[PDB]
Amino acid sequence: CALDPLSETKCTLKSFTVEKGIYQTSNFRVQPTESIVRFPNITNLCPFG
Amino acid sequence: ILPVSMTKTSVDCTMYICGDSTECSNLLLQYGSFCTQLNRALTGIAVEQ
Repeated sequence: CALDPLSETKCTLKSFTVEKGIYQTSNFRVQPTESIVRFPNITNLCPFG
Repeated sequence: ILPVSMTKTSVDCTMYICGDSTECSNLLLQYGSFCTQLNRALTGIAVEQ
């Protein structure tokens, strides 16, 4: 069930031979990459100077 | 005036009902085959249009 896409098509059904047609065999999602996003800037500096 | 068809639609039950959470999907299989039935019914409706 993870060799060829034809094998996955066979595995979605229960037949060793498949005729002409199109079948949804799996659903895919774009896995997000490793990155983050920022925060608003500092309003002022430290009250220590 | 006579309608002939509506917009074809398909719902991935697993992604819609769980989302990114892999554990929620790993718990869905206790229900057995509801997702397959829903997807098959939606596909049959879509090809009918």
